[PDB]
Amino acid sequence: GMQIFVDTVQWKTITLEVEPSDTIENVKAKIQDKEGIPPDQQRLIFAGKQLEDGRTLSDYNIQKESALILLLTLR
Amino acid sequence: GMQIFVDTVQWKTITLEVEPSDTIENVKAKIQDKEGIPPDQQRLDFAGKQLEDGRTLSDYNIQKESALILLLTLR
Amino acid sequence: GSESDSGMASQADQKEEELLLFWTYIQAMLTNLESLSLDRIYNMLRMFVVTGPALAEIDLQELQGYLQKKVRDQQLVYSAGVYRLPKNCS
Repeated sequence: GMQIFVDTVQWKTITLEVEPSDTIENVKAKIQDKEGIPPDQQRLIFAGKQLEDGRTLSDYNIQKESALILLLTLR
Repeated sequence: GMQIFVDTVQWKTITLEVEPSDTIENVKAKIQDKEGIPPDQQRLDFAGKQLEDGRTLSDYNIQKESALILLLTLR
Repeated sequence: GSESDSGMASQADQKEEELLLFWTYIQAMLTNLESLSLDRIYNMLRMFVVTGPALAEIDLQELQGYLQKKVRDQQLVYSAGVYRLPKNCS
């Protein structure tokens, strides 16, 4: 008869653990590993700062219950 | 260590065909078969109105290539 | 590999870059998540405004006025009381 486009949106928060002495590359790698979140395709901003791979969690002072935003491919 | 929250966006548009004479529970079973999209966990929205599974496609006057956004479990 | 793209104003630098960061959220957000209430992106901007010294926290008129500007610039589409980016020009 007639077709439909069903737009499945997943706007949702996930929870993981991490250590202060780990690098950021590990965080983006472990969310890639577990959830299938592509790090460079889905650009991360933590507490209002963009994450450099070479830095540690403690470098930005990742405290507990902290929130990271995942933005998909913009530009 | 400390446990953090990563707020994920993943949007995808699916395409199926349906009949005017069919029920909405048909479309439900289709998305639920294809990607395991659970109606109870993720309810469908159409121009700001929820598709009740007991209703018919023609009951909503569904057009070909009509776009409907599946929102997370919210009545 | 970008560093020198900030300018020199000795004041307005931080402000522009804070608002541009807020726009880095809402732009990339609506690029895929093309359907959300003002209250959603309000809650997000306010999260990332309070976590840092960003404008010493914004206000309604600032954030609402930010959306208002975008709509009046045609860089935002206002649907039925809900915001989304003009992913089409016409």
